[PDB]
Amino acid sequence: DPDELARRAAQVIADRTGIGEHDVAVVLGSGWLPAVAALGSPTTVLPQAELPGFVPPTAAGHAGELLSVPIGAHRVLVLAGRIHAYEGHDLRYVVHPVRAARAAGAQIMVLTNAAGGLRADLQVGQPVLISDHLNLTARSPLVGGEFVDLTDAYSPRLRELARQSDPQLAEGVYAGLPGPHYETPAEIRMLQTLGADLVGMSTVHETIAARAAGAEVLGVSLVTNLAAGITGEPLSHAEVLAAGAASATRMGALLADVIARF
Amino acid sequence: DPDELARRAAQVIADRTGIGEHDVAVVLGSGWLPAVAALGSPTTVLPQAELPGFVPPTAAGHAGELLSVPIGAHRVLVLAGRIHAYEGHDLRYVVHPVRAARAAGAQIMVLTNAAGGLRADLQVGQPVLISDHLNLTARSPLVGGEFVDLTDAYSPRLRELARQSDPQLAEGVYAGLPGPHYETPAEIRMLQTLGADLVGMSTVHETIAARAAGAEVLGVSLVTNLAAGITGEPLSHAEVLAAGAASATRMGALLADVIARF
Amino acid sequence: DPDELARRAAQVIADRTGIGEHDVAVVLGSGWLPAVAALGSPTTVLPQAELPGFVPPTAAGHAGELLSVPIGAHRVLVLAGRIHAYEGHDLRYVVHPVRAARAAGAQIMVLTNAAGGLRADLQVGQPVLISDHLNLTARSPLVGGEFVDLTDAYSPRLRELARQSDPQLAEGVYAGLPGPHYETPAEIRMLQTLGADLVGMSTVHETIAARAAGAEVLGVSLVTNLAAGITGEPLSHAEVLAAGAASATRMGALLADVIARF
Ligand SMILES: O=c1[nH]cnc2c(C[N@@H+]3C[C@H](CO)[C@@H](O)C3)c[nH]c12
Ligand SMILES: O=c1[nH]cnc2c(C[N@@H+]3C[C@H](CO)[C@@H](O)C3)c[nH]c12
Ligand SMILES: O=c1[nH]cnc2c(C[N@@H+]3C[C@H](CO)[C@@H](O)C3)c[nH]c12
Repeated sequence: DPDELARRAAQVIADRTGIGEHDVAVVLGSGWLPAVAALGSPTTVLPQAELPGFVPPTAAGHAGELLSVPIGAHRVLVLAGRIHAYEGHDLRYVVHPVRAARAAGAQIMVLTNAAGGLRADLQVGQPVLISDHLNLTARSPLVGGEFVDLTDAYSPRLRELARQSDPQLAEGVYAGLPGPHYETPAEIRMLQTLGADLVGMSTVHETIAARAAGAEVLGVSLVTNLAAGITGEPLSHAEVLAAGAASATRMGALLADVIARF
Repeated sequence: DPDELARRAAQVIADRTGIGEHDVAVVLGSGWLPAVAALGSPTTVLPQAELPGFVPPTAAGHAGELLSVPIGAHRVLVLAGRIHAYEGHDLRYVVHPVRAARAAGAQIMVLTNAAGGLRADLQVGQPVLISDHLNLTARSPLVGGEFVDLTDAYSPRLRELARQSDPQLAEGVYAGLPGPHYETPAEIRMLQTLGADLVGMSTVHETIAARAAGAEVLGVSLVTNLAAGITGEPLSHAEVLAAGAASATRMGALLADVIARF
Repeated sequence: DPDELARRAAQVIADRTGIGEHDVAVVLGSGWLPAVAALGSPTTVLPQAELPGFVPPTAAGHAGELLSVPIGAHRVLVLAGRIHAYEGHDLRYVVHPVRAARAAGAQIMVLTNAAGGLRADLQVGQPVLISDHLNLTARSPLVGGEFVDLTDAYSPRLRELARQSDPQLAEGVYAGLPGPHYETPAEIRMLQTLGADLVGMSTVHETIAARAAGAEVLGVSLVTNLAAGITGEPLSHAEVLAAGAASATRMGALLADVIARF
C-alpha cells in the first residue's frame, strides 16, 4: 500500500526534522548534486536509506540524502539524488519519494534532471523548463481506477514564476525513456518527429504520481549533452555529471530564487 | 492453460444459459453499461465472477455481468464490463473473456469502448467504427509460435454491415495505451503524428487474441471526450461515464440493428 | 550474474570445441538456417541446450546448435538459431548467447534476422545491412549504471567491408518490436513515419548487449516479406522461412565472404 508507506515515511521525516509539515519538495537529479548548497543552510540532513520505503539511490552523482531547508517562507524537503526505473525497482518505489514528500505536506514538487538536447536551439549547460512530457516507457505508477488528468501536468503558473526569476529560460517537451542505454541516432530523429525537445530516463512517473496525489509540479532539465547523432561524439555518465557541474552556480541560484517565489 | 480455461468457461456458460452455443459476443466498455437495455431482453444474467477464469472487473461503469440475449437470429453473449491491463493482471486474463466467448461458439466479437477523440471531425457522443489499431503497449497476449497476421483485424465486411445500419458512421484508427493515467497534450500530438484518431486503454490485445482464435472483430468507439489538449478542459472518469450515458440508448439501438445484420 | 554465466559458458565452449578462443560470432535468424553450410566445414557441432545459460531456441527455422567453423583466418562461433523476447524469457537469457560469445573472445558479432520491408525499393529476398535501429520494446538488457553509448552501434567499418563483398548492398533502419503478432497496416505506416525501413522482433537487445560488452556489430536483415498493408497479402512464419530459403544460397555465400574480410 503506497499510501501507508508514504505516511510512515512522512512521520519519520517529521520526527527527525522536528518540523511537522513541509511546503515544497525538490529532487536533484544527475549533474545537480553541487547545486544543493545554494538552496540554503539545512537544519537537518539525513540518509534517504533511513526512511521507510526509500530504496537508496545508487547512480553516481546522486548523494542519497534528505535535507530540510528553509527557503523564503517555506520549509523545503530536498531529495538529493533519486532512483530510476532502469535500476529494476517497481515504480511504487520510484515514485515513493514524491508520495512521501506529499504526505509530509509538500504541495509543490520541483523535479530536476539531466537531459540530452534534441532541439537545435538548446546548448550544453542550459537549464530548460519542462512544458510537458512524453511517457515512452509503456508503464504507469498508477494502478486500477486512478484516472488522472495530465493537462497542465507541469503547472504554467510555476513556469511563469520561474521566468520571473530568470526571463531568459526556455521551455521544452521532455521524453522519458526506460534506459539505461543511451539512444541511437535513429531513435533521436524519431523522438524529434514525436515532438520531444529533451530526452531522459526519469521524471515522467514522478510527475504522474505527484499529480495523482494533488501536487503541482515544476520540471527543470539541465542539457548535459546534445542528443545522440547530433554531434557524433560519445556520451558517458561522467561527461553528464561534468556538464552539469559547469552550470551548478546558475542552477543552485535559480532553484533558491524560484522556490522563494512560490 | 488459456485454451482449457476458456473451454471450462464456455461450458459453465452453456449450463447457466441453457444455450449450447452462442453466435456473437459483445463487450460493453466504459460508458456503455446502460446500453444493455436497448440490445434486447436477456434470457439469462449472471456475474462474470462466477465463471471460470474470469477476473472480476473493478473499474466504475463496468457491471461485471454476462448476459445471453437473442438479437435477430443470433444468440448473443453480452460481456457487460471488462478488465484492463492497467489493473495489473497478465494479458491471459485480459483476453480470457474473448477466448471464452470463442469457445462458446462466437465467431464474431463486437468490442466496444470509450475513447478520446483526436481527429478534428470527431464530436463527443459520436460512435466511430475502428478501422485499424495502434498497439502502443509494447505487449502482446500471444506467445512463441503464435505469429498472427493482423491485416484486416477489424473485418471490413462487418464495418460494411454497420454502415448499412447507419450510413453516416465514420471510421478511425484506435491507439491502445497502457493507462490508467490520461495522456498529456504532447502525447496526444504525438499520437496524431502516429496516425491515431482515437485513444483508449483496452481493446488491442482482445482484438489480437480474437484474430488468433479465428473470430472476426467489429470495433466501436464512443467518443466520450476530445483528447487532452484539444479543449484544455480536464478529463475525469465520471465525465466519461456521464458522456456514455447520454448516448447509451443510441448505442444500444445501433448494436442491436447492426448485429441483426450479421 | 550475467558476466559469470557468460564466462562459464565460454569455458564449456572452449572445452567442447578444443578451441581456446574464437574471433567472430554469427547468429542465424529466421530463414537463415540453410545458409550455415556455405560458412565452411564445422570442426564441432553441438546443441545450444548443452551449454550453460543457453535457453533452447523453439521457433521453427532455428536449429538450436552452436558450430565452430574456420572462416578465412578466423575461428567462428555460429549460433544456429536464437531465442526471442516474445518467448517470455528475461532479456538476460536473450542476450546471453552474445555475451557468451564475447567471453569466448569474439569481438565482432554478425547478427542476422528476417524482417518485413517498409521502404519501397526493398524487395523480398534482398539482404539489407542494418545502419541503425529503433528499440520499440520499452525494454533494455542492461541494468543500473550501464549507460552505454549507441552511436555507431552498427559499425560503419563492418558495413564498408560487407560492401567490399557485395557493392550493391543497401542499408536500412531496423525497428525492433516485441511481437509475436505481426503489425497492423496502421502500425506499419507509423513505423515508416518513425524512420524504419525494416521491421522485426529481435536483434536490438543483442546489439545493445554486444556494444556494452565491447564488441562491434554487423547487422544483416533478409527481407522475407513486404510489411503488412503494403501488399495486403497474408503473412505467416512458414512463408517467412520459405522466402528465406529462396535466398539461402546468396546469404551463405555473402556471410562466408564478408567474415573472411574481417
Ligand atoms: O542523451 C541522453 N539520453 C537519455 N538520458 C540522458 C540524460 C539523463 N540521465 C543521466 C543518466 C545517465 O548518464 C541517466 O539516469 C539518464 C542525460 N543525457 C541523456
Ligand atoms: O482521453 C482518453 N484517453 C485514454 N483513454 C480514454 C477513454 C477510455 N477508457 C475510459 C477509462 C477511463 O475514464 C479507461 O478504462 C479508459 C476515454 N477517453 C479517453
Ligand atoms: O513483417 C514482419 N513483421 C515483424 N517481424 C518480421 C519478421 C521477423 N521474424 C520472423 C519471425 C516470425 O515469422 C519472428 O521471430 C519475427 C519477418 N517478417 C516480419
